[PDB]
Amino acid sequence: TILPLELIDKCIGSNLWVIMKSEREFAGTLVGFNIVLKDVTEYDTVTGVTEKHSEMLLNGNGMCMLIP
Amino acid sequence: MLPLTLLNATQGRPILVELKNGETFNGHLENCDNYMNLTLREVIRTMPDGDKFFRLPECYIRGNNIKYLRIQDEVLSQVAKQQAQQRE
Amino acid sequence: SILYQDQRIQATFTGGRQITGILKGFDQLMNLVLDDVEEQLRAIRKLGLVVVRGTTLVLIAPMDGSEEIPNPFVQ
Amino acid sequence: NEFLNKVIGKKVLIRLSSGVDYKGILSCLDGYMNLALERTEEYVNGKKTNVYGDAFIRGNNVLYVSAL
Amino acid sequence: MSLADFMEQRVQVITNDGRVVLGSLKGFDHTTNLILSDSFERIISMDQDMETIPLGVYLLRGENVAMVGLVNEELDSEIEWTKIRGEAIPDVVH
Amino acid sequence: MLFYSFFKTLIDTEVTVELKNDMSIRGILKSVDQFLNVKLENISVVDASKYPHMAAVKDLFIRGSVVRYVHMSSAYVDTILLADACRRDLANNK
Amino acid sequence: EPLDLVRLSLDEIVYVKLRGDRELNGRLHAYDEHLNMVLGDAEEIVTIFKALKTIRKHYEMLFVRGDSVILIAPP
RNA sequence: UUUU
Repeated sequence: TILPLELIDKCIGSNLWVIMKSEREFAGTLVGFNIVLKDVTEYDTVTGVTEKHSEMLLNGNGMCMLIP
Repeated sequence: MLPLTLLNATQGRPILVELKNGETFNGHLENCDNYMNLTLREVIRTMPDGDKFFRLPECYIRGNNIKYLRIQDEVLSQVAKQQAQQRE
Repeated sequence: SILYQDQRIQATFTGGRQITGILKGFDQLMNLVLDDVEEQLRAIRKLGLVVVRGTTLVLIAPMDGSEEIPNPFVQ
Repeated sequence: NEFLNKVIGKKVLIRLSSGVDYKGILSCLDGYMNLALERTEEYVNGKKTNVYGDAFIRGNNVLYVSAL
Repeated sequence: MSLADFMEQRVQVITNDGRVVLGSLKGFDHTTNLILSDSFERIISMDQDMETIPLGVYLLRGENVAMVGLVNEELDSEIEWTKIRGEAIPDVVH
Repeated sequence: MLFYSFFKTLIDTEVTVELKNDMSIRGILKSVDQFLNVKLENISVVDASKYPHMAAVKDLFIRGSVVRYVHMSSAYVDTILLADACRRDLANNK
Repeated sequence: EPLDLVRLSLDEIVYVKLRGDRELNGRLHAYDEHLNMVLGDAEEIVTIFKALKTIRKHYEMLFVRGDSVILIAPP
């Protein structure tokens, strides 16, 4: 088998795509982990509005899926 | 009578589960824990508007999403009889 | 844990998201590693290899033997 | 979590899950993401709506902290 | 709990989704999970007469319980619930 | 324990509990626990014609998590002693 | 340490913003780590939906459960 | 994984 958090740990320094339970997503470079992302794009998947962030602390409570 | 005592006593029996999201699940209770997590066998899943229905051989339900469970009267009767004899 | 390895499962999340994928790993908090994931939109989109956070799961079921049925309840 | 040192004492953008934004100097942060800010401006639908001289924000509402 | 004061008596539960269910309190625990037996739901509305749905044995998860009222048998005997109209109880908003 | 203790000092006095479903219930506080679950006696729903559902309920259990406010007469609250108790609770938690 | 901000407001008037488009102005007499609070001489403003109206109420003494609190500030 |  495979361990989710070991896979995520493998993703440090690589690009990660995060899908919230709500209709919001973030895509950025995983810095560490609640997660810290660098050079992030935030997507509102209903309104379509996109916003950029240099670096951010993302609260973990609302994340649904993490995708390498 | 404790609620989890009743829930454990309905293992092996039919059960109706309604979730916060409004779906209902009809099936046989295969197992449960003190979180109220459930595993059901031979299940009918009903979507919130009663529009659509699925058959599932088995399924796992996180207890934190349960609103309520419906349990046969005989289960409650069985538990009360056993506890009132355990008193003696 | 009262609960598929390499079998295709369906999962439902609080908030409504619904996905299928092949269970390739898990841990005791019920985080999942699913491969070949497809999200059913509210039609599909393909997510590939995903880590799902167990705290957001509401439902896990196997896909094999799961089917839509007409109303089975006596009116 | 070298994010903290990089961010404590500088201007930050706080987005709540509700979508309301707060911009201000971050005094302090904790594990539940409770925040203390130093001169907060509140933005709703992107518009400045209120100015607070100091603010404690309860962390359960915080979606993210992003550096500016 | 104070709910021990209501044991083995008719009780009326208001849930977070606004539903009203009456039944005999057979047990509870420290999270407010409840067992009701001989229970039924009451749907009071403004547009139509009250509906009563039989529910049997009902295990309610405490997270979904807002209030548990002790139904006063005399007061309830004085009321004709058939001709009673009222607003839907709102959902709990956290 | 600070607010559990505070509510204990209000037992036997009249309070109004506003819930997160926008219902408000007035009654005599009879009991409170560590969760701030509360038991009220001789309740009357504030807007009773809006909510006739509790016309047969005199004693009421309210789950602490569904409370928005409790408001009470200032006559039964010593705010100098309350603030001192708060400072001693904060210090104990240091 | 964030809570130290609220420590400085003990016995001072605070503004509190709550979930559900509610706001409080009152004198902070006690709080705990959940942000449960007791305010004295409090005014509540409820905004009803651009707003349709606001409703102001006064409370001599008011316990507020902490899980409704969004933010706490000087008035 | 039920009341912060």
